[PDB]
Amino acid sequence: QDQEFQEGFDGGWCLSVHQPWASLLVRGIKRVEGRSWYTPHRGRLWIAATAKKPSPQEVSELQATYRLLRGKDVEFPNDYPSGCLLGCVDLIDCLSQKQFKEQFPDISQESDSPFVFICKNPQEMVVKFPIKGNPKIWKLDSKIHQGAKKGLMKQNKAV
Repeated sequence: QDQEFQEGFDGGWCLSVHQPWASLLVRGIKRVEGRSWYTPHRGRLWIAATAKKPSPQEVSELQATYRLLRGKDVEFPNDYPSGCLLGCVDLIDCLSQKQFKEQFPDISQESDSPFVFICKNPQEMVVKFPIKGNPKIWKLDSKIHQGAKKGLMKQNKAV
């Protein structure tokens, strides 16, 4: 077998996430994503922002929460664009609450969900591609994926 080997390939898979959480994921400010379902997916996972347009107050209050969770001096993006492919993370593991609490006791407070997607290596594209989303973890159009792999990434500052 070769589990680590197969997961190292980028299969062009995507998760749709509402703003403001979507941009927080590709910036590394949000480092776990909770869901009520279990995924066997491991490795590269592209992040698309849905069509939702959060209000300025919603963004402001979520920023205040992530400052409390991550540190008072954490910096945030000026824009949380809707309806586009933002970048990617690497999905390291999909943990139950029990596993998340014992493996990550200092940060388990960051997700209360039945399953917790452990995200590493956040990358944000400079050019973001308009895209329609789908449920769960879904397959990017091949041409979109090809463009995303070629696309210039920002060197974001560490959180």
